[PDB]
Amino acid sequence: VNKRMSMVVSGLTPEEFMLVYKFARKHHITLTNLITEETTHVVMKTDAEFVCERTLKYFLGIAGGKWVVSYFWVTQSIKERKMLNEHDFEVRGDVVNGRNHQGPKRARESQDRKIFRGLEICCYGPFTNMPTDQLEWMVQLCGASVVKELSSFTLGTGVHPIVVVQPDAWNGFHAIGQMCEAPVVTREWVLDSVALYQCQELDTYLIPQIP
Amino acid sequence: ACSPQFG
Repeated sequence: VNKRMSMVVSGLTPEEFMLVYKFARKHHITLTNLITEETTHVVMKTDAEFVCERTLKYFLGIAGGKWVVSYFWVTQSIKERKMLNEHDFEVRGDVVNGRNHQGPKRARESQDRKIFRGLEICCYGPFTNMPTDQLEWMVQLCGASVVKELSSFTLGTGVHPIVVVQPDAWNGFHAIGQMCEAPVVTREWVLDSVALYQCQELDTYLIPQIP
Repeated sequence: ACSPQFG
């Protein structure tokens, strides 16, 4: 059947983007500015060891089990006059969570065992640089159910509810625990788990609550 | 414009 491809890039200069564009024109590949459920490939700017910075496209590419590949894939494919294999250029890590964690590969191979399967997540209060609905999409892609209001968690013993907050975007986030029994964690719990494609322990991300 | 980074 058909090859299926639709590409975005992340962290590229306009000159580097124009090489992607030339590569996409040569091989007849769709290239868009925004990531969507159609996207198959995220082309990250990396160093020579395939380490990138963490952008929203990085997180969403990993979350969707997409090909998250170095820009070197493009440059080397131009030089070789053919589309090279993605496995040879896959992003290995990032400047926050580790240079060789292999989160992208882990996610691509783990879509039948998603990191937040069995969790219900409320993305609560203000976020910066990342609209609430994009954080909600990210966690859904990773197998969580999303709730919009605390009240609508529910229900018995095995849950498990989790409230995610970005304190520095905000007082109020210290009094959530007096209302519901769910652990309250920083947004870094989500981002770190997604980049590593490994559900992190809550402990270091818990936001101390007023008794 | 410029994509935000998450340090």
